[PDB]
Formats: sequence, C-alpha cells, structure tokens
Amino acid sequence: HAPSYRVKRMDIAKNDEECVVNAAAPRGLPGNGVCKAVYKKWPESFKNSATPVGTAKTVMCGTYPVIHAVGPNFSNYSESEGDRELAAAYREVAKEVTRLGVNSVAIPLLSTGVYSGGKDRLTQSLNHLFTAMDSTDADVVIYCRDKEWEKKISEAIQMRT
Ligand SMILES: [Cl-]
Repeated sequence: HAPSYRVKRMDIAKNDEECVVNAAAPRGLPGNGVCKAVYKKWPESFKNSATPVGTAKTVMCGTYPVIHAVGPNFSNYSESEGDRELAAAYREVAKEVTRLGVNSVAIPLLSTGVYSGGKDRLTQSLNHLFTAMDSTDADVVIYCRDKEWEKKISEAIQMRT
C-alpha cells in the first residue's frame, strides 16, 4: 500500500486499472472524444447512465465499473458556477471510487476539450482532481492525449512528493 498518481498519454479505453472514470457527456449520450471511446469499449455501461452536471453515476460493464462523471460545459456555465460543478463532479468520483473499494482508477481531466469553453483548463481541472482523489486510498492513473499536457501533469505530480 503506497497510493500514487501517474499520468499516461494514451486512450483511457485501454487502461490497466480496476475501474474507469468517463468524461461523460450529458444526457447519457455517446458524446465525442473520451466519452465516445468509453462508449465503444463499454457500451453496456451506458444503460441508464445519464446523471446531472456536477455528479457521477457508476454503471457496471460485466463486473468492470464505469464511473460516469459529468463535468460542466464552460460554454454554458459561468466561470464561478462551472468551477463549483467541476469541483463537485470530482468529489462524487472520489466517493464512487471509495464505495467500489477499488485499488486503482483510470481518470481523464474533466471539462477540458469540447467542454472547456475554448480555454486551457489543465491546471484548474487537475487541481480539483487532486483535491478529491487525495481523499482516497486508490492508485490514480490520469490519462491525456496531448504531449505538452502529459509533461505538465507529470510535473504537477512530481511536486507533490
Ligand atoms: Cl489531453
């Protein structure tokens, strides 16, 4: 037992962890990017998966848990309301990870990309991720796709040890 954070630049649908967090689209839809990859790999986990912005809902695919976390779309939310809902989504992820009793979890950065409102939200989203997941016992593996983001996430991980 020595919980860590790691970052990998690859498709989260190929993760090596005991459960996955989906950067879920609202309304339980297949979405794009990460959510679409999750839909292609674990389509059964989208049965009644819809959950409001700021929340998370776990649906099993077989016995593999998919934690659907709906971050805010900053094109629709103000900066202050969106920040609150982004923090809350990660808090509900940490609660689901705890309830599931998993030893590890694969997580993407919520409210980035098409939900970012055209702004770079790495630091904002990653810091809410740390605040929530620091409360758990699980190994956390953060998944990104951009090479400069991998570098920055790795630097943030390094300066917490
Ligand atoms: Cl990325």
